[PDB]
Amino acid sequence: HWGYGKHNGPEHWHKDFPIAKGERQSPVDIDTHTAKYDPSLKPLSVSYDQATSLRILNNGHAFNVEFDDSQDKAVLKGGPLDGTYRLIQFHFHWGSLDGQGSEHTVDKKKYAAELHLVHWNTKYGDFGKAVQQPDGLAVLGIFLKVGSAKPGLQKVVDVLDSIKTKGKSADFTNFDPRGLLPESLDYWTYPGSLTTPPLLECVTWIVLKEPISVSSEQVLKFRKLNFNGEGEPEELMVDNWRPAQPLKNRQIKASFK
Ligand SMILES: [Zn+2]
Repeated sequence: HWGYGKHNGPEHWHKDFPIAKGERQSPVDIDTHTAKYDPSLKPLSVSYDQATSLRILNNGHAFNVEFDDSQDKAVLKGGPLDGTYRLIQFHFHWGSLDGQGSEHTVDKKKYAAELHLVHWNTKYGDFGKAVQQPDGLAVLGIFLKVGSAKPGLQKVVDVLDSIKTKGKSADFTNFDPRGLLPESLDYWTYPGSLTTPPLLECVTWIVLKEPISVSSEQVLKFRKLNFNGEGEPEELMVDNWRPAQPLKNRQIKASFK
């Protein structure tokens, strides 16, 4: 099955998921000089004060912090979006080295990691229905660079020892995702896809201009996770990123000049 290795990595995904070669695949390189400022874009509305985190799970490809999405508790609105998108989970993609790890790139520059806060359009009733719709998901993408520690990330880092291997989960209540946000909510936006199989073309991507900084110790702890299950041969969970895909007939819009 699919993964990030030599024999099952992103270049192989199209054999099981032909949409991998589709018209609105993600991630992409954000060429900052050719992105178009759109003054009709609204400021993002990130309403996370009532967020209810539940658990953290190693799914064999990343780790997901999952939220109660049965009510409008943590929602994303505004920006390019119509309607209300509920936060369901966040996860990261990261590298084996500080110079790689992000999925989106900025003028071909790769960041050490990329955070994806995944939201679904409440008009579709549940996440499973939303992924079947062209406007079903909104993913807020935030780049991570290595520098000073991010205090709001530390509670995530400290639980990773409990979910080292695929299939492990741990309780993870009362986590506040506002501690993962940069100061500015300036963003680029474009229509795209899930970056992992099934690669469905259901995502309005909103990628923040301002990265967050995390410490070397914080990212090193990401790199100690395992793709494998307990008792299977150990393979470090690193480089779980898909490279940039062709932009094709899309224009990236910017909320800022
Ligand atoms: Zn992702």
